[PDB]
Amino acid sequence: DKDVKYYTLEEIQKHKDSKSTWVILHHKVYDLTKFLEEHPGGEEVLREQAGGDATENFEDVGHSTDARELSKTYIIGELHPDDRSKIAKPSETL
Ligand code: HEM
Repeated sequence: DKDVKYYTLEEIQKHKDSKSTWVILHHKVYDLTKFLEEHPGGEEVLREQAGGDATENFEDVGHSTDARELSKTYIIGELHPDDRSKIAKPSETL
């Protein structure tokens, strides 16, 4: 479509509520906020893994190929490469 944007966890972390839930997967962030009541998984399920790494939590159920393409539609932006290796969780400075 056009030059994508480099989204960061520090930011996404903000939108970690129903109002706006994000989820990183395959070095790529996607928006499913509107796909909350559309996901055959539930809502609290997405939230539980909002603004965080849900790769394993996603691949766990081996998302159907159609899902791998669905995301494309519900795309938002790309997650910084020097961010994914941050695994925002185990503190930053401490
Ligand atoms: C845009 C994002 C997402 C899309 C498009 C998506 C799509 C799907 C689809 C299509 C299914 C399988 C249907 C089939 O194979 O026929 C599924 C299942 C599942 N998804 Fe997602 N998913 C998304 C995000 C997530 C997230 C963030 C989580 C976890 C937090 C999650 C957890 C699950 C689980 C656990 C299942 C199995 C359903 C069950 O609960 O029985 N999904 N997803």
